[PDB]
Amino acid sequence: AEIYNKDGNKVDLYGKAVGLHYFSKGNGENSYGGNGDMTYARLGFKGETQINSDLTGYGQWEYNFQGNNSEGADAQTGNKTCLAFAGLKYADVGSFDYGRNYGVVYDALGYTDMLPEFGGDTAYSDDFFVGRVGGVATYRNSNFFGLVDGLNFAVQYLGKNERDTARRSNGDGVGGSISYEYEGFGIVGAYGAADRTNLQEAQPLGNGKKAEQWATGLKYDANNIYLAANYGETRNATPITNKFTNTSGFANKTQDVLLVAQYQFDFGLRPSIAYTKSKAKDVEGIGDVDLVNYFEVGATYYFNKNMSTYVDYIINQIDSDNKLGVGSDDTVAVGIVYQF
Amino acid sequence: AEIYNKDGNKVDLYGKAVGLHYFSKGNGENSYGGNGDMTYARLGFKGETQINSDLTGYGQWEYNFQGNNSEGADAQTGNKTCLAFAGLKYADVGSFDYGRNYGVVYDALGYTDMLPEFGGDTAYSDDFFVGRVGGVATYRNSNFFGLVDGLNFAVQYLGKNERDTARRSNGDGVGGSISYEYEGFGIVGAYGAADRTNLQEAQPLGNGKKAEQWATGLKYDANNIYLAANYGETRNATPITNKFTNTSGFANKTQDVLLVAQYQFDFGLRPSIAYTKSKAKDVEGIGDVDLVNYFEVGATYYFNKNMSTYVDYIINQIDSDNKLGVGSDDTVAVGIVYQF
Amino acid sequence: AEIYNKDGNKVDLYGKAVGLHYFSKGNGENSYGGNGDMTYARLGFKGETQINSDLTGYGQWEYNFQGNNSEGADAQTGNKTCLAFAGLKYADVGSFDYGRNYGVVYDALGYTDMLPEFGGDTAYSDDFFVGRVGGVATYRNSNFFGLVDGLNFAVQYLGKNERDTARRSNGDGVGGSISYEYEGFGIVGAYGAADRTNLQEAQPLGNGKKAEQWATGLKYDANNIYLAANYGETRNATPITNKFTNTSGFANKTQDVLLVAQYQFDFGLRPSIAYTKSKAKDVEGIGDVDLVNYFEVGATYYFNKNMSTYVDYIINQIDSDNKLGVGSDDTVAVGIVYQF
Repeated sequence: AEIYNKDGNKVDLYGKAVGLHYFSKGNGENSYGGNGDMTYARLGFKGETQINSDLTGYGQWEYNFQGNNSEGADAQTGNKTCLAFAGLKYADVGSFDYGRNYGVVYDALGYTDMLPEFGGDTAYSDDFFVGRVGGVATYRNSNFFGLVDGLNFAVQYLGKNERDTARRSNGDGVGGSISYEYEGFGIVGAYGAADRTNLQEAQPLGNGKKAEQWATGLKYDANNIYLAANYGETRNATPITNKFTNTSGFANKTQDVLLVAQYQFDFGLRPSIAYTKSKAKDVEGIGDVDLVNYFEVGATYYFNKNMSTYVDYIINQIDSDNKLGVGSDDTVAVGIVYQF
Repeated sequence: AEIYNKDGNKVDLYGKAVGLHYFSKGNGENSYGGNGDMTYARLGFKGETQINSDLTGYGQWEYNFQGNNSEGADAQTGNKTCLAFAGLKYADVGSFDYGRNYGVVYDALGYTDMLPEFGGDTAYSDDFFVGRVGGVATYRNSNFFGLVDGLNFAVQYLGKNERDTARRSNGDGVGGSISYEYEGFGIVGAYGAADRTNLQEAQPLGNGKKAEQWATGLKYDANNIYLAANYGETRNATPITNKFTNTSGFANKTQDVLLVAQYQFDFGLRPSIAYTKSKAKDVEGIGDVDLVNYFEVGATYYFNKNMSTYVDYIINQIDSDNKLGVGSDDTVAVGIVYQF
Repeated sequence: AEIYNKDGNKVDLYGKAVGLHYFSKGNGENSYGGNGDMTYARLGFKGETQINSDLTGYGQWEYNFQGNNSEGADAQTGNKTCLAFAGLKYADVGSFDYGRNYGVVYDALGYTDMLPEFGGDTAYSDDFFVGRVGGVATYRNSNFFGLVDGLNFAVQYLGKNERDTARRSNGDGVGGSISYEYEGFGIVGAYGAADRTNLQEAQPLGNGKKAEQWATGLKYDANNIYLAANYGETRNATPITNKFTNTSGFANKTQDVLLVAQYQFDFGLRPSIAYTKSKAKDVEGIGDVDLVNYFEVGATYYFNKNMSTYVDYIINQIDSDNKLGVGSDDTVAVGIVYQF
């Protein structure tokens, strides 16, 4: 909600309180999304100041407060800063920002990350260019310097992040994306390559000294209709765990497909149908193994712009004999969202 | 403070900075409330949107930021989300909300939780239905569907919470409350029963497979006078620790009494007199043992609605030979509160 | 940004998102400030209510959210409450506040804590009276009860803080400061002494049962010019670590000097030149050893009151043969700040 706007500076303080619950049989250990209370809340700010006609500065921070922990020792479980960056936009020259933000490849995966509760399975966090990462400098150009309506691109420089964990670490890398949007249609290509750290390399699964990820996307967004499709692949970048051996590392190779179809009724009901499948290839020891594979049926109902509720149903296609131990049960999510 | 209100959506951003200090002799280990700096702050939001004349959506999140930790390793000690839920209210049909909220039995104990700094000893956190708990779905009806002025009730469904700790865990359960308020008078009955988890059962103290708690309350609230009284009992629900043996679990049985009397002077001074006593019965090994037993004398002075200060004095009646090791010394709290 | 102001209560919600990066050769282990992403954000509130013409209540809380952590286990690294206190100001009698706040000696060191990114090396946290500490009651008088324009003083009572760490602990103590400001000129004297805890005393480095710190400051602040100088000393108060032996404790004695010179161009560029040197004396085993020693060249450019960017360059004068293992390499910080 825009709580401030004077002297060319507008601050938008936003947040949401999400009562959420997952239903999966068993202890949800073998299900797709787990089971039980998953209530959480968000608080963030978006600032933007007009330094003059052509120049605009801006910043953004968003935090995630888990609402399903006790007031005991576990209170902070899952709490984190999702985004934190500052930047400048200049006329038709482009924008530049630095901090914790979205890797460029997500310019592609963003297409199908529209399910009510699940979806976007491939957009992992602290996983190079696919989701939110720390220390990224991103330059974005829109309408090709104002010369070509609808043609945008971006280049991104990822700074090395040597964390205590191979999963949350990365070496230096560069990525870019080019997208074009013409009247309801949108197409995108995104790609990035980076150095893997010593620790990532010391891992049991995955072999290389460079991590790659690229995805293409296609969408039709108009007339209350939303259809979107993504296809991407990766090399030594996707994190995987052998539940049997308790081994971990990265998939040597993966091929990922994501399809989504939705319709927004004028009365507020937005049904959703989706399909996701991500399969790993050449996993040292297993061979080919599915990591994600399901159908999604779900719906969201918007009471207005501040209140909504939804049910998300995952019809897990993963089979019980999956070699990595990936869960095979279904999961149903019911949620009620207040937001401002 | 209501920082936003447009298009039927009002957001109230609230908070407080509490400079606080406890005075108890010794290392406060044997005193009632401990000793030293207890400064803290709160930040939360309350949102409410009018979806139409009869239907209102709302949400709320409140966080506790300890102000007595260092900027070192201990910085987060005591930090937690107190509340986090979203819900809908419909005409005279009732309200429904889900998330981390107050168990129904607190509809009763709320009566005497009015002391300046202490009090409300029996309203424990993550302790079934008495205080704040996670994953509760609560339905509330007011004025009996609009047919009976002053007659309200609630039913609450507690979802199983299997935490790493027996103290912060719970199985499924249901609770309800009925209250009636007629001109300054208010009376309430609240009750809830739930399943105890494997871990709670694996504990040394307390024996059963079901946890119960019920409390009744009576109050006179008018003419600057506030008198309130609670009486409740519990079975295998109250957490207790043998300080000698370092054993823990739940009291097989407890009988709890709470009395409070206060007066609000027109100039801002609100003196307080209270009495609390909670005794455990059949504790495996000890027999009967008091857990809480004191008199309270204290006062609050309101400079206005945003600023206040108070002194809370606990005249601990617990004796030095208390079998569980419960402290016997007094404690004095002085605080200065700014809030918005 | 003042987001609220009605009925004599104004709330100022403020914050900033800082995209930040350090450049130092090697793994920054041997450099002055380290190396890599240092992005962070702040959120805080400042409230002030007019209880009547002479009496004002107020409160303040400020939090630090690191933006360079992952969403994994390390998410909370560096997160902390910087300030949290409430207080009252009365006519010309003075103000009083309690909570986590700035020790009195910082009334002096504040003079030279003006560098773009570094500087203020001696103003440590949870280190008695020099930086932010918990549980301090502070009385401040301005203009000597209104009788002497420009003559102010303060007295501060530090409550014992017995933490799990010798570095973040302290016993009781008192401190004061007197400053005088006449037309662009400002001079200050600050001093405080306190008890060291058992644990601080059980440390390998530093010998005494009392901690002292005093600093004087002098400044010329006018006509776009800012020159400031500090000199202070300490006994058993400055925390130091022998990187070789991995030993720790406090410097028996230190002499600290800080000089700063800056100029604010009308177009927004504020160049900075500074010099800092802190040397420890009588360190058990080493003798005399520099702890901090460098020149600083840096600049900040203000686009407006909400947006800025800067480069801070430390020309480390510490030499590679420094006995404690203090780093000798340079560090360069580049940052882009959005704030409201």
